[PDB]
Amino acid sequence: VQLVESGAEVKKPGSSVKVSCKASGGTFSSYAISWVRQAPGQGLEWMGGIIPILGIANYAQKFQGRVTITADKSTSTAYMELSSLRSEDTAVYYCARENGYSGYGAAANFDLWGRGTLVTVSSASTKGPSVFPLAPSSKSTSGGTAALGCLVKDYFPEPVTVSWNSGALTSGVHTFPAVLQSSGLYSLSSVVTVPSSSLGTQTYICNVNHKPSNTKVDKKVEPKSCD
Amino acid sequence: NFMLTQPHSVSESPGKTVTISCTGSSGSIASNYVQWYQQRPGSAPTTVIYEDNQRPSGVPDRFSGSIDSSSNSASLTISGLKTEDEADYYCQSYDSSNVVFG
Amino acid sequence: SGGYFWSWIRQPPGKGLEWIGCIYYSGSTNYNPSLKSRVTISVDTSKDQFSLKLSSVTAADTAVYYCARQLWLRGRFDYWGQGTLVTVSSASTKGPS
Amino acid sequence: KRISNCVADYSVLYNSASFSTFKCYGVSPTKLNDLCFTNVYADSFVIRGDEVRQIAPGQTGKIADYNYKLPDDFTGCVIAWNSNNLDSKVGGNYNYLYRLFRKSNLKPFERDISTEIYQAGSTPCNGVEGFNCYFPLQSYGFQPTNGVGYQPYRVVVLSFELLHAPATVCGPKKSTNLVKNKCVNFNFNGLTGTGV
Amino acid sequence: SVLTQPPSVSGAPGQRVTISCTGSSSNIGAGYDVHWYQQLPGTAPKLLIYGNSNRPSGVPDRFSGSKSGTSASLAITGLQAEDEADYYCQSYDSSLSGSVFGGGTKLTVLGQPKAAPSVTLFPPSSEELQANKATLVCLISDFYPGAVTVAWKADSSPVKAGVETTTPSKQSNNKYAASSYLSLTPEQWKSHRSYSCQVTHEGSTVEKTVAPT
Repeated sequence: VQLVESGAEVKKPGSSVKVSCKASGGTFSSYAISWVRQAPGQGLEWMGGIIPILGIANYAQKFQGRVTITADKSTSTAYMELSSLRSEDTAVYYCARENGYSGYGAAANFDLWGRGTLVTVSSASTKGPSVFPLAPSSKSTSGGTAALGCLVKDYFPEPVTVSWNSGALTSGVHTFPAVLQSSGLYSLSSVVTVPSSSLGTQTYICNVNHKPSNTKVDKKVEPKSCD
Repeated sequence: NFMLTQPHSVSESPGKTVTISCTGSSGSIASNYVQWYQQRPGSAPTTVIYEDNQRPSGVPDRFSGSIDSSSNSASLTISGLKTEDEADYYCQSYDSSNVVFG
Repeated sequence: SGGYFWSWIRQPPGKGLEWIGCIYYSGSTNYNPSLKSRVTISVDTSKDQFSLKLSSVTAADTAVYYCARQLWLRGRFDYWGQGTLVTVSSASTKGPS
Repeated sequence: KRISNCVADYSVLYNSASFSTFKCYGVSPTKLNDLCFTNVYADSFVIRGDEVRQIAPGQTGKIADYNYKLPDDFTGCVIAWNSNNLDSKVGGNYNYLYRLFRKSNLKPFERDISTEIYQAGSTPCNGVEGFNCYFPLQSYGFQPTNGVGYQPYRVVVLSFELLHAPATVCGPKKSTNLVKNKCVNFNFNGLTGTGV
Repeated sequence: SVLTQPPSVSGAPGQRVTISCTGSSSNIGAGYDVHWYQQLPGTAPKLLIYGNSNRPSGVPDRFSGSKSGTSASLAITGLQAEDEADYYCQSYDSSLSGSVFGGGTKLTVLGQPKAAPSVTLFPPSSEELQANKATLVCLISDFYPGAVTVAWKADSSPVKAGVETTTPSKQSNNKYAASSYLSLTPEQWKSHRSYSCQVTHEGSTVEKTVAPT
């Protein structure tokens, strides 16, 4: 069948994160359900597996008693609750499944996998984003084309989409990726090249949308007067 | 509180086959090793079987032992009774750090 | 040498064998629950012997004491020493008439 | 567990004076160290007090036939003891599982981890808790306040490997008593000398 | 941990490529089976082969799995356009009382030719001077591949604080674009005469300077 998890989620270092694994169809009440985590920079490790029909928790000795897994058979949905988040928990979980067989080996295999819950925790949490427009100068523009855009600063968390004139400009647009800061903050930019003949007639405005922060602030750009 | 139960008096004519039982009360009879000792009157006891089926070097083959673990009873089978076989038979156990005889 | 045990086993006249206790060449000791807090057995390796001390002996303690070598702690007593006769009676040693 | 490129003694694993039960067939317990084999397999699991009886070569039941079958030519040792003060807790310890149903017999030294629902009749259930089918895996009933026949006992199996290969493990000469002040022959790494 | 894997292997599109997986004698030496998974960077891993004896549905027959005693091996025939992923070893561990994955082998060699980079330096605007911060950005665009080092200087000494470099993304015309920022303050921004960013690309160095006054 088709197992679907949630999307990205950002919590606090010392809070409780609650995610769910959803199963579409059936074959969820007859096989054990486990969780597999993949971390960029190291290998994969296995916390534990839960048998949902009878309800026995079977974790690993490398993980202490901090994360608990609960499963409900009324809606075929398993819930994961983890507390005391640390700095090395920036990874992605997966909803696996165990399909036993017969043989000399008898090794647990994960034939079915989920999508992935991007759970990242760090400092410099959600604040008010700041948008700074960029204007061309008389020395940086020598030909018939100019480079300009808007700068986004002090925003959390990822992702943030940038739209130009509510999607009316598509040619020559580009979105730059983010980057980690020493304080734990991201930054991205967008620059679009347009001919200089439309600078004095058609105005440009950047629309910054932030669905977790529920803010949508738009700022206009104006050419520099002295340069 | 584990005690081995043995038949106090067993008699049989020479040349026939007789079975001597040893029943455990609480612990199972296959839990620990059972040793049978044949002791002459006015003499030291001697080991005639060990590991519940193995005969020590020197005793005849007739001293055959079997384990009925379902009934918690240890059995010692004697075939071809003779004159010298008239002796006291005791079955041994270990329980848990406390050797218990029959 | 050899890593074997020692044990004392007594037998009353006309009765079955009774296990008293077992000792190692170290200080390891285990005693029968009915005979607990009364059996004191010690090993002196210099004289290559071991002795058993019994306290509060009654008239029911009349049994033939056997010193048997024990190869396996859960197993057979392969070698049995000859049994000394122990008699407990309440009188002074007196000559016959 | 597989033990290779190691060497050890079984005397320490016997003088603990804490094991409730001990069964080893195929070889005498007091003459197994000097005899040398190739590999030793350790099969450790938990079981109740009424099922240690069924773990023997040539017995039937519901555990010795559905979880681990003992062959006739079984030369291993079984060491079991009570540790109910750690693997059990108040309120019901159900962390240990066991299998109750199986389609047919299984080969010895084979592990089964199939979680498929056992079918008793001819009508499929599509993996539901319906009629004419039942789950083969069942939870235990361990409790720290149990008696002497239903506590969780730790049962291990130490089998031996016999093939055309060298002995990874062996029983080297032990540490003989250091007798002194007697005319005794010795061999300390360079010479076979006799003296006090 | 208990499983070690090579960091990367090399191969050719048309020859046999094999991998070796070495662990311990208690997880794979005991007799347990292996399960090989493919970790594509951007999608969920799926099952390739379990037990090294059966073929799951939807998996091609080019993948072969074998267990030569302790060590397990996987061999493929031919390099297609989807082998740009990671391979892992999965086996049950008795010591860990659970499943443990391996290290991971990356299957890539090259495929990134050279190009001519172009950089642009844009000074901060007027509204950014009242926020008690100065984000100096030097954009790099129209270059291939995306491996450019960024160095900053103030015409008197290199700046080793606040330097950053974002990863470059794919453009519409199969090129790369990146940006580099620098966190300063307006108090010392007007004191220095000029600022610039210095980058190198296979020996090609381009320098652009700006003057705040």
